[PDB]
Amino acid sequence: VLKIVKVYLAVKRRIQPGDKMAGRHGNKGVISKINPIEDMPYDENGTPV
Amino acid sequence: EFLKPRLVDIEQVSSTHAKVTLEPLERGFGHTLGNALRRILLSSMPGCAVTEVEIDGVLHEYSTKEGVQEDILEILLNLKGLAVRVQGKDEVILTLNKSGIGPVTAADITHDGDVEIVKPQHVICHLTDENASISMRIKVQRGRGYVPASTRIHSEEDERPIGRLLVDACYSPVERIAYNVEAARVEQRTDLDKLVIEMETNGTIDPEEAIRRAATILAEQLEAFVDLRDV
Repeated sequence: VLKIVKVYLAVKRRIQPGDKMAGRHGNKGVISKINPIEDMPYDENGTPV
Repeated sequence: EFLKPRLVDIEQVSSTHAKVTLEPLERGFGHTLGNALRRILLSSMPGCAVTEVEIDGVLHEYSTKEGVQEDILEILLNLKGLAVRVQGKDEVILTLNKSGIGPVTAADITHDGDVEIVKPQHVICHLTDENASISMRIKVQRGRGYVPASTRIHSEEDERPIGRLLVDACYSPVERIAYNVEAARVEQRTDLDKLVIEMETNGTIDPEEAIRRAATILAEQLEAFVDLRDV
């Protein structure tokens, strides 16, 4: 082998429907839908979950 | 034989926090208008935000400058939060130039007429070297909603300059909206209600203009409904 050239690509992957998320206690799940902020439930103060 | 709501006093507790009142609301329309307005405000308010950045000595988002401690990526993350008010033009080019040791805050932006920097104390970076100097040019656009880089990548349109750093655009000034309908004792009536909409924003949109535009959009859709072709 005369010589070698290595190239590193970096890619920013954002979360999207179908990815797997979990908690620390063994609860799992697949992200099914991304809802708009307005649709999500909100307490009296107005903060959405 | 009806009543009709009149826009009344608009108290301003802080620069960001605001209460808007509507006194003479008929029974039953309290919740309807409250919710309709909440939806329109949270969804459709137009705002301006930074779309891309060019810094001099940096090839790509992942490199690092001498004499700064934040990474370039964190610098973009700080710029994403920058709250700015543009008046006339759609795309403005702001210039930030600072040297010497100190925290580069938002106040140091070159002061243009048409652009208002709402929170001048907002920090951007920290220099750590006497001869370290940062210069940058931030391009700010107007838009609605939320547009990420990756979708706009389809329309690259000669992104050829490797110095370009794309930022996700959150084109929306309103952070939070809540409303309360409470009994509005009108001097000659038994059961009337007043709506109080308290809204928290980043301090760019004024309450009156927000409410007016929201009512405009809803009225426009209702106009679309009034006529029915049946043809």
